[PDB]
Amino acid sequence: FQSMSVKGRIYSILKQIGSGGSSKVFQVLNEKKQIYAIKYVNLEEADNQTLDSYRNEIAYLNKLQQHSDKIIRLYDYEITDQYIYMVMECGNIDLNGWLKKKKSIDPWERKSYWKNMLEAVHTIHQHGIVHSDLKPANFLIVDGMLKLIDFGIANMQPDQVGTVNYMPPEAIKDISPKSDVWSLGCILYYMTYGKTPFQQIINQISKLHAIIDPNHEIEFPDIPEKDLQDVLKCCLKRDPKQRISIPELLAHPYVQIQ
Ligand SMILES: Cn1cc(-c2ccc(Nc3ccc(C#N)c(NC4CCCCC4)n3)cc2OCC#N)cn1
Repeated sequence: FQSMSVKGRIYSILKQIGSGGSSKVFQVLNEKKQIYAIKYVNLEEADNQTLDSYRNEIAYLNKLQQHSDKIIRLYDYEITDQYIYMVMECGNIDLNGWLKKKKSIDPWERKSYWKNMLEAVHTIHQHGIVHSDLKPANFLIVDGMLKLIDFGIANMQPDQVGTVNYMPPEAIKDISPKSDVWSLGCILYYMTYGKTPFQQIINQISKLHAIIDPNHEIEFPDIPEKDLQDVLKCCLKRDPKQRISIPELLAHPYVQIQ
């Protein structure tokens, strides 16, 4: 319940949304009694490369404000040699929290979320950015609308730390815009089938080996949504060159037909 100031404006802390090493996201309230999210970054122990990775993500979030409504709103920020405070839109819940909370998701809710994820990821691709690490936790639900929280440029946990379930097969070998297609593909597979394509594999060394194994058939069960099975099968292709692009996903019958 301790107060804080961002560019001369007062924000009293209400709760703590998440934590990241050297970082903390809090639910706050300003003097006009509106509700915001404030990301606090502790810069004290951080190198010049880390610092520049943080300054790079801020600038992109600041720029990509204008280009898409599928990117988290950044209202203001205070930057010192000591800390970063970023005043963002609060939203309802992250996509991981929502998917973990409810058992089954509505087929319509799924298309809307998909359209939103493609639009978000497309905007960063349009600027030279590949997130390279997409998980439902990177997306925020803001009044039925999914928004991309970050660009995986800056070096979190709600209080998926280093997940492999949404990892592309080229990342296990090692990154191109096609990597984000694999990751988005896994999120959809989770929204369609209730688990990631390789979720069932208890071991991480056995899971890592499965993603890169082409003779390890990924199942694609029969569902009423025929177009959806095709989106899934098109995204989860091991060769990046044989995997569908975002411009092509945005003109797929799934996202476009009533
Ligand atoms: C029941 N429940 C609600 C949440 C939640 C989760 C996230 C947010 N909003 C934001 C707004 C900005 C950021 C940033 N940066 C962020 N990050 C979190 C960090 C922890 C992992 C999920 C994303 N979350 C708001 C959230 O609730 C509304 C508020 N305050 C999680 N569980």
